[PDB]
Amino acid sequence: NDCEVAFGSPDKQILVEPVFAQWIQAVHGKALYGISSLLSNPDSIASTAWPNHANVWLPGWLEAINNGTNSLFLA
Amino acid sequence: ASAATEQSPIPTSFERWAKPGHFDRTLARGPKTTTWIWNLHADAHDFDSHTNDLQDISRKIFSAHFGHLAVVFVWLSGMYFHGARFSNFSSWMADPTHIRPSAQVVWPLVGQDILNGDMGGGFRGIQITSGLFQMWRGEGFTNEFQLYCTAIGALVMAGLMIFAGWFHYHVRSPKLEWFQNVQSMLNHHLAGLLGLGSLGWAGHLIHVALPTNKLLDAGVAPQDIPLPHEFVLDKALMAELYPSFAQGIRPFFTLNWATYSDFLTFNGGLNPVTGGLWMTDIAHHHVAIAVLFIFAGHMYRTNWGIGHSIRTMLEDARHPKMLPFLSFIGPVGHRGLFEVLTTSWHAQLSINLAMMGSLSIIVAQHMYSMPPYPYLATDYG
Ligand code: CLA
Ligand code: CLA
Ligand SMILES: CC1=C(/C=C/C(C)=C/C=C/C(C)=C/C=C/C=C(C)/C=C/C=C(C)/C=C/C2=C(C)CCCC2(C)C)C(C)(C)CCC1
Ligand SMILES: CC1=C(/C=C/C(C)=C/C=CC(/C)=C/C=C/C=C(C)/C=C\C=C(C)\C=C\C2=C(C)CCCC2(C)C)C(C)(C)CCC1
Ligand SMILES: CCCCCCCCCCCCO[C@@H]1O[C@H](CO)[C@@H](O[C@H]2O[C@H](CO)[C@@H](O)[C@H](O)[C@H]2O)[C@H](O)[C@H]1O
Repeated sequence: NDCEVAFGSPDKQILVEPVFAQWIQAVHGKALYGISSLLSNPDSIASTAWPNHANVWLPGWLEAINNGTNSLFLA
Repeated sequence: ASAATEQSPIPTSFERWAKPGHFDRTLARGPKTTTWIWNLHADAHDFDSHTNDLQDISRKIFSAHFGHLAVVFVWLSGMYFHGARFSNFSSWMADPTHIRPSAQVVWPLVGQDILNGDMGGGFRGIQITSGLFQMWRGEGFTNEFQLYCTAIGALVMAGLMIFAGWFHYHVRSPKLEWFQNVQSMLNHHLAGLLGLGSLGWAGHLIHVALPTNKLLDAGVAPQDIPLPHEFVLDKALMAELYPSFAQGIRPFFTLNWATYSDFLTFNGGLNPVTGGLWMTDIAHHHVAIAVLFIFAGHMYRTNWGIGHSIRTMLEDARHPKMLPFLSFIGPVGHRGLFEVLTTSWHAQLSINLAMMGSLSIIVAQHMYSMPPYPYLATDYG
């Protein structure tokens, strides 16, 4: 990447995305990426707690993780 | 044969190349671990450990010196060839204030030709900071063909230097009595290497460099300048530039030296046009130090009675023959030091490395403040 940027080619850098950690960011309810995973999926088994519906933490926690101004699960 | 000092053995064999560690007795054992690989290059040149005779070591050192000179001539050939093929020397010769010296172009490979910067004049290359262009301008070069000729001459000298090192070891190597002739060596190096070398360079300056630089400072274009041999050939052209060349080499023998005071100047400043030292003042310097070094080369007794013996001068520098406050060095003084310095190569190398490094530092401190080449001080890189 140094030799590409120095030789005037920032586009030829090898940029590998952290897709596993981006997906773990998505399984907590981060809509920053296009991954409708567990808590990112609003009517999922994990989000709803189907028999119980007692996750009373879910709306408050997704108000904070989607809030892109705190440090909780940075992009 | 001419001095009856050679007849060296060590026949040029090829088989002795596929047996690394042949020089050391434990290095030619059989590797075993990896430390042997690193030990091979840790004392490869240490000829003192290999054998025990001083004469064989001296012969090896002499031929190694020749091979080193060959390597340096190959490097010089490469620098002159780079200035003669991959350089903007002619462009810089035209405008040496707006053109950036460059003697290296990069091949168009991966991202790689970005290092070829615009050097002025449409030349896409790398800006060299070695001072080769400023040196060639002061020596008298105007076109690249002269640089190519110098490159070919240096390559020929390199081949000649690798033949002199093979002939002075594998054919006719000197005896140890020849190496221990420090009187003769000092006489010749002081009078023939330094003295005659600076005398020959003063001749070059007076007949090639001073003409070319005078016309260059006047304003003449580099290929409008006559070639150096015309400056040597006809004295009318050279007397247009200097009016002291009309009396030829007559005022020198009749000791009328102030006649020559227009190309042997003693100004002592910087040329306002170029920025370098006064070229006439440089030529006068080389004439004076040639006369000094040649005269210094007649100091040591060699085969004719007159001279000094360094052994006598060393052995007499001792109490009570010293200055009274310098008399703390005792009644032996420097008595055993002539036998230290004529039997130890390491003692000589220690002194010569100290003086060579100190002199390189002196060179560094004298060439920023007295810039000795044209358009050198303004190229700050
Ligand atoms: C016909 C060519 C030829 C042949 C067949 C020999 C053969 C021999 N020479 Mg030699 N020699 C030659 C030319 C030759 N020489 C020339 C032209 C010189 C002048 C420099 C010498 C000066 C010389 C000395 C002083 C000595 C010999 C010795 C020897 C003998 C031992 C070989 C050895 O040490 O392994 C070495 C195998 C090598 C491949 C050596 C390679 C090193 C060379 C110089 C290249 C290194 C330069 C390097 C490339 C510079 C750039 C560095 C780079 C990293 C940037 C051997 C029989 C030695 C001896 O008698 O042993 C007891 C001895 O001390 N020679
Ligand atoms: C005192 C000696 C002395 C000085 C001051 C100079 C100075 C100069 N020479 Mg040089 N030269 C000399 C001796 C000297 N030369 C000898 C003995 C020879 C023959 C081997 C040459 C052959 C020569 C050539 C081929 C060229 C020059 C050129 C030049 C100019 C370029 C800059 C330079 O070399 O760095 C400055 C040097 C020094 C600061 C120290 C010089 C080192 C000498 C060898 C030490 C002599 C010891 C002596 C006792 C001096 C006292 C100690 C002192 C170091 C304090 C410059 C004005 C170049 C030019 O183009 O001219 C315009 C050029 O191409 N000279
Ligand atoms: C740069 C170079 C080069 C070149 C070089 C050259 C070119 C050379 C030379 C040269 C020379 C170097 C020349 C010279 C000379 C000389 C001299 C040194 C002289 C002298 C003299 C004298 C001393 C005189 C004497 C006398 C007198 C005194 C008087 C009378 C007469 C008589 C004669 C006797 C080469 C290429 C190699 C390589 C690279 C570098
Ligand atoms: C510093 C240095 C360098 C440089 C060097 C040089 C440049 C040099 C040199 C040198 C020189 C500069 C030299 C010289 C020489 C000369 C001589 C040695 C001579 C002589 C003589 C003679 C022999 C002559 C003879 C004659 C004739 C020819 C004939 C007639 C007569 C008469 C006598 C004249 C380098 C960088 C590379 C490297 C580092 C170090
Ligand atoms: C001095 C003795 C102390 C012994 C203490 C032992 C620990 C006691 C553990 C108490 C655990 C309470 O955990 C139990 O969690 C459920 C999860 O639905 C709570 O249920 C909650 O969920 C709903 C969502 O539907 C909320 O709207 C509501 O506020 C609440 O009812 C129960 O009200 C509580 O009974």
